[PDB]
Amino acid sequence: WHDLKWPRDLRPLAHHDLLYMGQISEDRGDFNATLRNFLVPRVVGSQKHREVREFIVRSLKDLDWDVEEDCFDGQTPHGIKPFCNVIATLNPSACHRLVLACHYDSLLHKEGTFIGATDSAVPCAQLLYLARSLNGKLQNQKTRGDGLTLQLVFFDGEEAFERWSSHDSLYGSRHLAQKWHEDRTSAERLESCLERSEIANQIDRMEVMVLLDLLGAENPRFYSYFGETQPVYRRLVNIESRLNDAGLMELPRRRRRTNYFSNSSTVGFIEDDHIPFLKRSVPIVHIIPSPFPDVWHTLDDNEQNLHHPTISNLNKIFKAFVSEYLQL
Ligand SMILES: [Zn+2]
Ligand SMILES: [Zn+2]
Ligand SMILES: [Zn+2]
Ligand SMILES: [Zn+2]
Ligand SMILES: [Zn+2]
Repeated sequence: WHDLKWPRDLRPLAHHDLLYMGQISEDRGDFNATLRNFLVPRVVGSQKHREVREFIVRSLKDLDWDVEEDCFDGQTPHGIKPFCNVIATLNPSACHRLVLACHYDSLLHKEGTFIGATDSAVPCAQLLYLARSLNGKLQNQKTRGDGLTLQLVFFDGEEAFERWSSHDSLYGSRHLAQKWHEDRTSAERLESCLERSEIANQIDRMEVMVLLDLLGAENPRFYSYFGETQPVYRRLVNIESRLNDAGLMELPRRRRRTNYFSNSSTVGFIEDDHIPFLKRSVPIVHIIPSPFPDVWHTLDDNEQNLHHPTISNLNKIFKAFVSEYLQL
């Protein structure tokens, strides 16, 4: 009951695949094409928000993923609002899901039009970019019958309408967590669960949720925010280290290394889309910088303040991480 091992043995990415995940050569224009669709105000209930959702759904339906639009109405300080989570699953029958998540709504800012380029246009784009860039390998992985799949969740209504409170925020995530907790299931209904796993409902199928937010500014610092997922987090540290050793990271000068993923833990908690899951025992890795970028919730969280080299470096880490976890 001390030092419980991660339930899935984590096999290090082959040098071959590392070197391959780590050259985002000319991908580059493809990522930016994706991102431009998100660099618009995406306020809840707005037309542009509707359109971003349609772009997400279609991008993933086109890659033959199972896509569910989980729409519902909820009460806010601004009245009743329609919300719509997007849940995409590569192989719906697989018992276990590696879940990558972000929110696609943008903050309603008092002072003017807010783009939320790091929050979370970039993360949204990174999830679609991972799905597209790894499609070939994911489609092959899907037919192994090994009981693991990739699942992407684009939450709606993360942002508070007024002052952040338990009542005013995380509308999409609170809704989804409860729903999946109440929707009962078991191993016998599913494809190839791990041997002595305890599945009683849909939320138990989330093996780990990796939540991305506030990405795209220069030089983020990440820490392990949860002891529970330290074995998963350590894989990001190791991947980043291997990418630097292979000289595959974009840096301003030679003889520099990236050090985004600190090999320490931090004493800090961040009120976010992972919480209602945390209460239901879903292990969480929160990929969010500490401290937040300086542009956080300002009108300067915009396209021009994004840092291309950092974004391409993060993309390499994430592609390598998904490849290693799913053994692509
Ligand atoms: Zn003890
Ligand atoms: Zn629902
Ligand atoms: Zn925000
Ligand atoms: Zn956010
Ligand atoms: Zn957090």
